[PDB]
Amino acid sequence: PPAYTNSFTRGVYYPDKVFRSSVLHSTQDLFLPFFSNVTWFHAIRFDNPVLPFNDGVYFASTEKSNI
Amino acid sequence: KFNGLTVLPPLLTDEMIAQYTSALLAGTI
Amino acid sequence: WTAGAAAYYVGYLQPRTFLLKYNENGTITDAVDCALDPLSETKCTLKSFTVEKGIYQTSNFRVQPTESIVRFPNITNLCPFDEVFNATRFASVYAWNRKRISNCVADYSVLYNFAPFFAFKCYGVSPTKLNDLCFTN
Amino acid sequence: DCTMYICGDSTECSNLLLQYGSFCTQLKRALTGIAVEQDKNTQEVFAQV
Amino acid sequence: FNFNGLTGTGVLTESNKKFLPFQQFGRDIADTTDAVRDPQTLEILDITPCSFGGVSVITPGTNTSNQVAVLYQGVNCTEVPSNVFQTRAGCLIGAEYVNNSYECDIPIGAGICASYQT
Amino acid sequence: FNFNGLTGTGVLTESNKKFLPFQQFGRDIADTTDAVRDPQTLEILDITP
Amino acid sequence: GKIQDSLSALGKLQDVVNHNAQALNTLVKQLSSKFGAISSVLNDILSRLDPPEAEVQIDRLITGRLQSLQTYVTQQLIRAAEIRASANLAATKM
Amino acid sequence: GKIQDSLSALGKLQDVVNHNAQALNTLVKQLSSKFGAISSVLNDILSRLDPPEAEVQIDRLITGRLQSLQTYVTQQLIRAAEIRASANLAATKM
Amino acid sequence: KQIYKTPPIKYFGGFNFSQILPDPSKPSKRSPIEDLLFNKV
Ligand SMILES: *[C@@H]1O[C@H](CO)[C@@H](O[C@@H]2O[C@H](CO)[C@@H](O)[C@H](O)[C@H]2NC(C)=O)[C@H](O)[C@H]1NC(C)=O
Ligand SMILES: *[C@@H]1O[C@H](CO)[C@@H](O[C@@H]2O[C@H](CO)[C@@H](O)[C@H](O)[C@H]2NC(C)=O)[C@H](O)[C@H]1NC(C)=O
Ligand SMILES: *[C@@H]1O[C@H](CO)[C@@H](O[C@@H]2O[C@H](CO)[C@@H](O)[C@H](O)[C@H]2NC(C)=O)[C@H](O)[C@H]1NC(C)=O
Ligand SMILES: *[C@@H]1O[C@H](CO)[C@@H](O[C@@H]2O[C@H](CO)[C@@H](O)[C@H](O)[C@H]2NC(C)=O)[C@H](O)[C@H]1NC(C)=O
Ligand SMILES: *[C@@H]1O[C@H](CO)[C@@H](O)[C@H](O)[C@H]1NC(C)=O
Ligand SMILES: *[C@@H]1O[C@H](CO)[C@@H](O)[C@H](O)[C@H]1NC(C)=O
Ligand SMILES: *[C@@H]1O[C@H](CO)[C@@H](O)[C@H](O)[C@H]1NC(C)=O
Ligand SMILES: *[C@@H]1O[C@H](CO)[C@@H](O)[C@H](O)[C@H]1NC(C)=O
Ligand SMILES: *[C@@H]1O[C@H](CO)[C@@H](O)[C@H](O)[C@H]1NC(C)=O
Repeated sequence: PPAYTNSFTRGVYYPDKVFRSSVLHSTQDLFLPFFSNVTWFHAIRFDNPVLPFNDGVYFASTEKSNI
Repeated sequence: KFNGLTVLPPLLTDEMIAQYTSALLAGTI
Repeated sequence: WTAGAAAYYVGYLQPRTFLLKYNENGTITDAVDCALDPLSETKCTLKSFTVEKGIYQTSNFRVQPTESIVRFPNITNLCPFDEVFNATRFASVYAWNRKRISNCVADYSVLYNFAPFFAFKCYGVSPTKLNDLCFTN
Repeated sequence: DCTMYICGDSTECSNLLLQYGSFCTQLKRALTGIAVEQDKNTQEVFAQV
Repeated sequence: FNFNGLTGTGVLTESNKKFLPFQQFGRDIADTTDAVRDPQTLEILDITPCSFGGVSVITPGTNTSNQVAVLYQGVNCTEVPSNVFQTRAGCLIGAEYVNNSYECDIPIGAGICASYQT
Repeated sequence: FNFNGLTGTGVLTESNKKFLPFQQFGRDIADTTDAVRDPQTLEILDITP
Repeated sequence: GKIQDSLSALGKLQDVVNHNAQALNTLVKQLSSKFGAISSVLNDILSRLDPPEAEVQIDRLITGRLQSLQTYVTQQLIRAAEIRASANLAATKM
Repeated sequence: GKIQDSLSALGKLQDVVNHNAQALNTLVKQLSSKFGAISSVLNDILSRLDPPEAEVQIDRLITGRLQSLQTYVTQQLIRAAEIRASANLAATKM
Repeated sequence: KQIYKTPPIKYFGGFNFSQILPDPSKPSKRSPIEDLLFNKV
């Protein structure tokens, strides 16, 4: 079964290797959309799926061990 | 209307303009 | 065999327009997604973070083609292309063979099943998009 | 509508039109500038009471 | 739609035009197709445009509020996709229309305005 | 000058800007290069006209 | 009372309507100009031609129609200055 | 004395500054446009292309940026007529 | 044609014009109101 989580303002990355001062820059690129539904997998019994890609992947994780 | 062309309405209707004109007439007379 | 407790969050990227705000030190502190609701779209249209009062002719709109019909020809025979592509003898180039093609349904599947095709050059059209146009003569 | 006048529906065109710098936005802004003044013209002639 | 070569988009409706048996489609003034004849059923159909117009956002400023209302210029409120009001200037969504009168605040057009009134 | 691909002309001077370790050069408002980082020595230099 | 007889004049008001109607009728008609393109309609090209070839064609139809918009907007600014000067005279007489 | 309180208005003066600043910011930004050429830099063209073809690519960029200058100068003339009409009104009131 | 100056006394039957006349204690010699006018643009 699936389990979703609202990602509020996540996955905003630096688009290019250019320094910019106090400037509002309007870019157009592959971004994860704001206030979206990311999928909250567990894979723990052991079941990790083979997911598509389709245009990039934002991948967050919260693990104090090394798994 | 046409291929991306549009006409916007005026802010003041022509009734409202008539009310400005009648006020100028009533003030003056 | 035995593990702990994993959990990972997967989301997918989409082509979007953002408005990023770089502060003095070159770091990003805030961003506005120009397709969310309406005030962030207005802030990305103005290229500002303060919007004073008034109507701001932001984007635009236009309903979308729901479904899709395709009323085409009636049917007819097939116009045999193998008359011109499989004749026993071709005329020489000084008196070249000419043929007008009458109305039919023109399957170009055939005409592809012939040869390794040393030259296949369309000019006003493209061969990948040949099965949708409908020429008169 | 600059995009609908030039391209017109097509979407392969939109990526090509984004090349021509901001020639598009400037146009829209000038046209709207002629939109704010036209209402002020009327207020100044009639709204004197 | 595609009518034997004519590629386009729009709403198909019963027409009242009369084509000459040899004509397939008609065009209007300004040279745009406005009627076709179905190749299969031989009936004349008008093509009307799919609704459109600009979209503007009315905002008091983020230092006052984050609410907003949207006016769809000469769009009927039934063909857009609370407070929905139909005016001769388009469809107004997100503001309630009252019969009182105040001083212009944020001009909406054709005699109407709006403000952050309690 | 040419800084790893950036071709231009101008006077090189010591800067006081701070680039993020992943950034090579900066641009000013109006989108023109105004500072670079020397690929060999890794120092930030302003470019004045 | 004689004023109505002289009316039942306003050519200066009809000219404003005519000038804008003519610019909008011309702006639309300029879309049927191959401008040096196989076809003058977009979709046909972008749908009866490959994806790298259609580039050239549409690029040829974009510059021409973009010039049309620049002509249109420049004239509206020059003509709006004239109606503005007239509105200033009317306000002064008022 | 109440006049200072109403000040401590001048939007008509800030608009003049804004309009010119916006035309100068746009004029510079229009240099980063390819206009359908292989690149937007007249040196890079040569670095990776022969003269016979580089003359064509540079001629496209020249035409595009020359159009930018014509747009800029035409608007300055139309806008200078408006400030001139304002200076005439101010001189008349003086 | 000529550059006129006011008399030292600067007392015109009461009317007090100090807010529109130049301020002698300034490098620029602007009036108090002119100083505000150049601080807004
Ligand atoms: C081109 O013509 C030849 C002969 O005119 C066709 O060969 C015939 O093919 C059928 C079915 O494959 C056989 O039953 C006949 O015996 C063949 N005839 C001969 C003389 O060999 C061939 O099929 C034609 N090709 C096309 C694409 O029409
Ligand atoms: C196209 O072919 C169809 C037959 O496949 C023709 O069909 C019939 O049309 C009449 C007239 O409306 C109907 O009453 C019949 O019911 C249809 N037949 C069937 C089986 O449905 C049609 O007229 C042809 N049209 C053209 C332009 O050729
Ligand atoms: C690239 O190599 C050069 C070798 O000359 C490095 O320059 C030296 O860097 C060390 C470390 O700070 C200094 O002590 C030397 O004085 C430098 N040499 C000279 C001639 O000034 C340079 O740092 C290297 N760059 C990178 C990014 O590794
Ligand atoms: C003219 O008006 C100014 C104020 O606009 C007067 O100057 C102020 O006078 C009050 C006392 O009445 C003082 O408290 C203020 O400090 C003064 N201001 C300054 C800047 O000095 C001035 O006295 C008036 N002139 C006359 C002749 O009455
Ligand atoms: C996320 O999922 C819930 C339930 O499936 C849905 O109500 C919500 O609209 C989704 N969020 C978005 C942004 O679509
Ligand atoms: C980052 O910016 C702050 C001011 O917002 C400044 O005090 C600080 O020194 C800056 N950091 C660096 C490394 O320059
Ligand atoms: C804007 O916000 C500031 C506080 O950050 C406040 O002092 C000011 O009154 C606000 N302006 C308006 C118009 O509300
Ligand atoms: C919108 O359509 C309805 C019928 O569905 C009609 O009653 C109404 O008058 C229309 N509104 C406008 C503004 O034309
Ligand atoms: C406003 O008054 C009209 C009659 O003039 C009435 O028909 C209408 O319902 C009123 N609107 C509201 C919101 O009460």
